[PDB]
Amino acid sequence: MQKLTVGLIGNPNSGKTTLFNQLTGARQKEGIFATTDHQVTLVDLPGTYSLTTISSDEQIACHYILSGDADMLINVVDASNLERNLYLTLQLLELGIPCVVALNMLDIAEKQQVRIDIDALAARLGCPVIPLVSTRGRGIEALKIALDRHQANSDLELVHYPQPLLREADLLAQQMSAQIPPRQRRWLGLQMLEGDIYSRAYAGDAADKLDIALANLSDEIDDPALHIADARYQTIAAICDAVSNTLT
Amino acid sequence: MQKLTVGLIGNPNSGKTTLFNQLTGARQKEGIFATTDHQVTLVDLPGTYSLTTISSDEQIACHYILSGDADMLINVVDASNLERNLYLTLQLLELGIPCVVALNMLDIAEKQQVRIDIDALAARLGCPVIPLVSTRGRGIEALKIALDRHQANSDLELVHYPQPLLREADLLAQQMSAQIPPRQRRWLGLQMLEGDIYSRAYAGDAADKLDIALANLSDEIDDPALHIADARYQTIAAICDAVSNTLT
Amino acid sequence: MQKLTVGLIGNPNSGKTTLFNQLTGARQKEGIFATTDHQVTLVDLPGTYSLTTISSDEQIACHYILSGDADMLINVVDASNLERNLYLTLQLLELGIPCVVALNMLDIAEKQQVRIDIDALAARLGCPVIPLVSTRGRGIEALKIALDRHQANSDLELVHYPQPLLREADLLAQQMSAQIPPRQRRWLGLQMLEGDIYSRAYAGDAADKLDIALANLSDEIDDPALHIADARYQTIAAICDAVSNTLT
Ligand SMILES: Nc1nc2c(ncn2[C@@H]2O[C@H](COP(=O)(O)OP(=O)(O)NP(=O)(O)O)[C@@H](O)[C@H]2O)c(=O)[nH]1
Ligand SMILES: Nc1nc2c(ncn2[C@@H]2O[C@H](COP(=O)(O)OP(=O)(O)NP(=O)(O)O)[C@@H](O)[C@H]2O)c(=O)[nH]1
Ligand SMILES: Nc1nc2c(ncn2[C@@H]2O[C@H](COP(=O)(O)OP(=O)(O)NP(=O)(O)O)[C@@H](O)[C@H]2O)c(=O)[nH]1
Ligand SMILES: [Mg+2]
Ligand SMILES: [Mg+2]
Ligand SMILES: [Mg+2]
Ligand SMILES: [Mg+2]
Repeated sequence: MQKLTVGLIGNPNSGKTTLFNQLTGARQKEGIFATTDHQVTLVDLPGTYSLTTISSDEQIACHYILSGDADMLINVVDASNLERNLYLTLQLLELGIPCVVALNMLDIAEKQQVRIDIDALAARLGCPVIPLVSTRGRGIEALKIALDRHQANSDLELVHYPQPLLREADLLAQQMSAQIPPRQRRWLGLQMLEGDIYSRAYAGDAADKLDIALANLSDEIDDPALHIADARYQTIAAICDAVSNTLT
Repeated sequence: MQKLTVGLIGNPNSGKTTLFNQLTGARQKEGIFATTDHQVTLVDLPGTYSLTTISSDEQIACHYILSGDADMLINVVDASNLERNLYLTLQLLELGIPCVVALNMLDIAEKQQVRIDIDALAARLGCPVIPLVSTRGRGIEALKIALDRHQANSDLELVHYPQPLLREADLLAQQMSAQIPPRQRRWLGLQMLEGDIYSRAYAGDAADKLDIALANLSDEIDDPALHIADARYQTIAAICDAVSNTLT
Repeated sequence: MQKLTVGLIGNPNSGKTTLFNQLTGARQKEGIFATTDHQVTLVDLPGTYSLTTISSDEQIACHYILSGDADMLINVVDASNLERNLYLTLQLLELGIPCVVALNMLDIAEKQQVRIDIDALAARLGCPVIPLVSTRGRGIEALKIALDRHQANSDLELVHYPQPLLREADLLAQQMSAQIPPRQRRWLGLQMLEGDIYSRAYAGDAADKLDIALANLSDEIDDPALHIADARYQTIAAICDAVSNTLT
């Protein structure tokens, strides 16, 4: 037996607490349950649509995610609203924290005639996708196996960012804290280029080494924030069109 | 042209003889037919739900499988009863004998609104899955190509067994016949730990080096037989939920 | 920014010009448009069902393909007639020119109850498959990302040809122009063995080093042309049965 700390992260109303209660066998606050190989400390985090805030029940999950307290995340995704839910999923995968997708509410998806190829999605994301109906306890055993087996997400180029955006993000990834892993550093630097207020606190040579970067791009990109978000949305649409019935 | 000996193995009533008659062009007992690269000697084996018997038209297929007479198996699986049929399939894949899944009765599956992602299943099993309707001769040519191309199953950890169970299975895999390949030895040792009566005959330091093993686990596992079977069933459920419409 | 020359190739009436107009933003003849990384010169080629003619709006596309003018192809495939469209696709993949499948008319496929697993098809073909509805501009952004990311098709044995056919094709691949890459040479040699009239012009030791080859096979294959075509059709049927609802 090894120890694992796992965070439940997902949009508001995606079924995180329901899944929490199922795993921990809660009576009708950290949880603890056993898998085959792990004693898992489980943290139910407040819902969030995104790890980016430009101005402001959480940016609590983000701060929790970046604290290094979690070894792995369970990203709870509502299957009936896939494309909307996948924005947060992509941010987590760009960050590189080991994760498993708990693709929840599949009974609701089925009622609305939504079809998702589970393993196709997993191969596009580079992490396991475990189908669940959390209210029914369906898929929990498979989720527990995936927590014992998953070690690291696949190293995919997920989002296809214009090279000028990555040049200037990577320069910032060179300034900052250096302790903090490269994947996280480039992520922090794109978050900075989007106008995220919380990410400078995690830098090193921190804040407005950003003003040089954001001016180094006027010959190239008009609104970097909009270009970064758009590249993300494009990626998610391409995934949903391939693995789901969303194209038509 | 090379020679191949192929066994047809599957549950009772899965379409083995029908497929046999199609491949051999039998008139309305070993068969022989040509693929592009092989002269195939085909053996129609008696149906079985499982290669485990704790007390007792076959354990004939099992004895045939373990004799080394077959180079490859065609595992004939009834698509309309996937989860039930996959128990035998998993045993064959744990054994490691080269195999191809002939996913038969897909017309019946379709009538009962069963949807199976063929290549997703193949990637989860680690061997080719060839969709058939054997009564219609549909898929036979693709099956023949797969017999020429398939060499070895992928080396996947299929079933996620508690480590104490594998410790004690592997010790037995150390005793026995040593001629007999490691994959087959660990398989024989888990079969022993489940109470299979036929597997001691295939050991070496044979039988009740099992009593030491089965007592070496009372600090850990209550009923090893039940724990092994459950791990298997869990694996199969996880596969069917991902690649089929069984979750909901 | 790098330069790319891309040919649009596909059967008559598969939506090539529609896709051309969408990419180039044509007003209601080469095009030019930007992707993230490339300035793409786009060539709308005349439709063709096949790159083989034994006797004779094109063999223009074939001559264009073999000229080396295109860096990459977009193979425009009508999803509502997959199996028929895939004959040309296979020829292109056997040739080895970098390509992306634009799986078009998916709205029509959906109306006729056709289901295609997009990523399963991509893995069977060894190149990206981008789902489109070209009249709606749906999927164009994902297509543009794929043109920036795709470098080389996967090196799969697609079609399972009787070894005598490949022996004699490869001997011819030894004669010819030697400048011309091995994959293209074997392709030219199978085209010769099928009776293609245009391929001798691209040989070296050219034409009727074919008469020796075609007589070197009477102990083995009756009609090599029919055997080659059949192997191709078999391959396509096997693909469609796995990734589409065509088996039953
Ligand atoms: N039909 C169905 N409903 C579900 C499933 N999972 C959760 N729910 C329902 O969805 C509701 C919201 O679930 P809950 O566990 O509180 O969500 P949460 O994501 O913890 N939301 P919050 O961010 O407000 O904490 C609950 O009524 C629960 O019963 C599911 O798989 N299917
Ligand atoms: N609709 C349909 N029926 C099939 C198909 N394959 C086999 N059958 C039918 O299923 C029945 C049982 O088939 P058979 O070939 O004897 O099965 P077997 O697996 O050899 N059974 P046994 O273990 O008793 O030897 C036969 O009537 C056959 O016609 C299939 O693809 N679709
Ligand atoms: N419903 C639907 N129709 C489409 C789509 N793509 C093209 N079409 C329609 O199909 C017709 C034929 O398209 P077009 O672009 O000329 O095809 P082409 O493959 O260039 N044919 P040609 O070989 O004759 O050049 C046009 O009326 C177009 O509107 C699609 O995704 N869905
Ligand atoms: Mg909650
Ligand atoms: Mg029979
Ligand atoms: Mg699939
Ligand atoms: Mg046209």
